[PDB]
Amino acid sequence: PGDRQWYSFLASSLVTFGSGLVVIIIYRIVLWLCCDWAGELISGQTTTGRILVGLVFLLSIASLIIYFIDASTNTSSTTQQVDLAFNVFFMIYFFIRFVAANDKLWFWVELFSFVDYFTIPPSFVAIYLDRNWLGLRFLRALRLMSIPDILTYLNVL
Repeated sequence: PGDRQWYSFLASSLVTFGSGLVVIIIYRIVLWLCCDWAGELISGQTTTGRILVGLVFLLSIASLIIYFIDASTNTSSTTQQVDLAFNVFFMIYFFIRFVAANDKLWFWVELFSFVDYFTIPPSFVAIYLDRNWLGLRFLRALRLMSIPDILTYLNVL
């Protein structure tokens, strides 16, 4: 079956998504069957939100660039540690938006949730297993969708 080649890396992402689905199902059951400052942190033109979104966007650019470099040179490293630090920042930001989620019914299933699901656990598995699996880090390029809003936050267009 070749589970180590492809299934091993995607297994972490699948298990994380399944755990999120279990959590959301438990939350729905509790809400139905059973008995912010962070919101300001991801605001728009505000300085804190502007800085946070710009940092996330530039880190996404750097992650895409290093992924392209790895793909070009494809047949530990300093770029691996840089990617690990950027993923740590990304997961901290993900938890920050988690504690600011107005409704968890659509937070765990949101597009950026899928992006981090297919980005970070694959990075963990690649680091632990010491393999050149690219994973789905290219999905970080989806974060480039924040380009116009940042400009709208910088008031250039």
